[PDB]
This record gives sequence, C-alpha cells and structure tokens, in this order.
Amino acid sequence: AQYEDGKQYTTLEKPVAGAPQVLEFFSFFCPHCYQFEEVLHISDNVKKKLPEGVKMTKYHVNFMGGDLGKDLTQAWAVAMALGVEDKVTVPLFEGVQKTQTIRSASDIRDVFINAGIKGEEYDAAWNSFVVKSLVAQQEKAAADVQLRGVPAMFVNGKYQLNPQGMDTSNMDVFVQQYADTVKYLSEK
Ligand SMILES: O=C(O)c1sc(CCCc2ccccc2)nc1-c1ccccc1
Repeated sequence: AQYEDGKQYTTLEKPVAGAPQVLEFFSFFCPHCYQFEEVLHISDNVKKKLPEGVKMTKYHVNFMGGDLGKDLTQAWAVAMALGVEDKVTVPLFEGVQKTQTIRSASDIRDVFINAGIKGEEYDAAWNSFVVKSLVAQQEKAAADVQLRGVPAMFVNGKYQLNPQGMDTSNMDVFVQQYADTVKYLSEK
C-alpha cells in the first residue's frame, strides 16, 4: 500500500491507554530537534493539516544534557503552565545550541525574563506543584512509550512516526510527507 506499517510509521507492541492524540517529544539539546523546529517547522506543519478536534501535545525529555536537561524539562513545564511556548522555544533552542549561552538554570530563566515573563511570575511557576505535576506528566508519557530518542512523534498511543521510511529526498517534501502521515494515522 502507499502507507505501510514499518514504512512511514511503526506500531507500538504495547499501545498506551489514554495517550494524547498527537504527542511530540523533543530536547533543547537535540540537534535534530533544532532542525525539526527551526528549519523544518515540523510541529507547525503537522498542526496545519490535523483534522478538526485533534490537539497536539509537545513534551521535553530528560535523557539528553544531564543536569541541565532536567532543568529544561522543568522550564518547559513552566512554559506550558504559563502558555508562553511560542515565546521561548526559539531563544531556548538558540541559547542551548547556537550561542551556547544557556549553561545553568539561571541562564534558562534569563530567556523567559527577556521574553517578558516577569521574574516573580517565572519563579512562582518554577516552584509550583502545578509545575511539578507537569514535569511528572512529561516523564510519564515518555516512559510509557519507552522513549530512547528524539525527535519522536506518536499518534493515539499506537503509532510511532518513522521519518526514515518516508521520502527523505527533498526537505519541504519531507515536512509535508511527515504531516500527511500524521493526518493519515489520526484518521485510522
Ligand atoms: O530519522 C531521522 O531523524 C531522519 S529525518 C530525515 C530527513 C530530514 C532531512 C533534514 C533536513 C534539514 C535538516 C536536517 C535533516 N532523515 C532521517 C534519517 C535518519 C537516519 C538515516 C536516514 C535518514
């Protein structure tokens, strides 16, 4: 067929009950994730093709970058709690990988301050149990799919995107094939 289990996607042996509809995992330490977000804009092109009533979830992971990787997962939780993802995604990717000016939790915090999140608002979120819960949520979803690498994307806790089994020749073609595959999967 045109879409095949094992080709553009794979099928989890242990499907995940109740998982988010479209679930993306990334790390601000992950160079391929930088490309996905800054150059390919995968998340946004997937969204632009998703059926109505399907929501996209994006979680950070701990397994890259050691101590700072874990701080970034907490900072992504802060970004979600405040709803400022679109304000800090780029400067976090660039601070970690382009300028390499993010070396500590304080440098992470500076990015939010520079984006206009007030210092008191960031600190209260950072220390909140709402944020502790979002951290564990991100960790649980990654654990549930036994996530070893990023970037990754899952649909309905059943299908894992396989960007290698796609037509990877052209890149704009690549993005749209990735996005059409997610649409197809979300329609199964
Ligand atoms: O598995 C993956 O992550 C992907 S994604 C992709 C196509 C993206 C092209 C591109 C454009 C701009 C910047 C970076 C990359 N190819 C692969 C691949 C991986 C292992 C072996 C062969 C192919």
